[PDB]
Amino acid sequence: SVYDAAAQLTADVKKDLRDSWKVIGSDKKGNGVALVTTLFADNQETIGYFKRLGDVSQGMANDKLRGHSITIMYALQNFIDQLDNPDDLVCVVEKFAVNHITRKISAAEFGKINGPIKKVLASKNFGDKYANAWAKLVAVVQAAL
Amino acid sequence: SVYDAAAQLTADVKKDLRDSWKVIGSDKKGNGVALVTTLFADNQETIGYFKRLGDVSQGMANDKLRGHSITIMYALQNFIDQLDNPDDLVCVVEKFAVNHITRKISAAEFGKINGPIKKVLASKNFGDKYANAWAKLVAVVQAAL
Ligand code: HEM
Ligand code: HEM
Repeated sequence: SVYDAAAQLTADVKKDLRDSWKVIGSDKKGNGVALVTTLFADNQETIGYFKRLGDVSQGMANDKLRGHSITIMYALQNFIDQLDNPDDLVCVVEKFAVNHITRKISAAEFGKINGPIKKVLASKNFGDKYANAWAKLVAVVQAAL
Repeated sequence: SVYDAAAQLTADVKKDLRDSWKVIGSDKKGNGVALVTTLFADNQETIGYFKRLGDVSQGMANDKLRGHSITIMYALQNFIDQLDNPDDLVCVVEKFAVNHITRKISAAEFGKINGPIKKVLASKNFGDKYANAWAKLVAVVQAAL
């Protein structure tokens, strides 16, 4: 299932993922917070899963939110690093899904992260071509949920 | 407290962490699996916390074990990347501790990783000076548990 989704990660898709990550991943705190705060702004209902973070309206200034935002970027770093080995990509993706499954986050719910990613990419001038590539990586994770 | 523990990361300690991570972090899969397999070998009592992983003695061949091993290395990468800013290091450590606190992992239990780290460093010709530097970073996490 996850292997089949990983199959959509073609040579060109992986190339665009790596090229865009070279920029997005160069500021994990800034872009990580941008992703998270954008998710909450565009889909307020997702805040229901983050009661532990406290006052999320504080954004970057909220230590817990900042800690979470920086940390999510290392999961993405992990994924990008394993792109050339399907066997490793699949095992770290299934490992990553464990806690999200326990939190009862469905594939559909997880997919809401696509909008924020598209917006963050656009802020760095990466068009639809790149957004589509990232949607395919997100789809690999969705296959594990 | 974690804030006092973070202040123990002096200039030279941070430098030694970076110099050793440059090598250790070069092969996250290899060193990650080595680190975890060594933990189970020197402290069989910790295996109980990893029932989900299955037969841990299979090592690299165990997909779940390999997935976990690679993933733990990105947490260390996160810590090293935050050494420049104490405020960020602290919020990232507290974030990291959440799930370990839920699993009932004590500071004493977590500290068992020092042995494996010392042995992996030694395998790459990094002596006691580096093992002690890493023990200080581990102490920051211990203060949060
Ligand atoms: C590209 C997207 C995402 C990445 C890379 C990501 C990454 C992570 C990472 C690494 C953690 C810490 C480890 C863990 O507890 O599993 C985490 C925690 C969590 N994630 Fe995900 N996640 C993403 C999207 C989502 C979405 C869309 C939701 C919910 C709608 C979600 C909800 C959570 C929650 C509630 C936690 C715990 C937060 C806390 O209490 O600190 N994640 N995620
Ligand atoms: C260098 C030290 C360590 C690092 C960097 C590390 C890193 C991580 C990371 C990143 C995760 C995945 C996210 C999460 O679920 O929290 C995790 C999971 C876990 N950790 Fe830690 N950890 C370390 C040591 C330990 C130790 C010493 C124990 C137990 C004695 C422990 C027990 C666990 C368990 C049981 C899981 C879940 C495994 C699974 O079911 O996949 N960790 N750890």
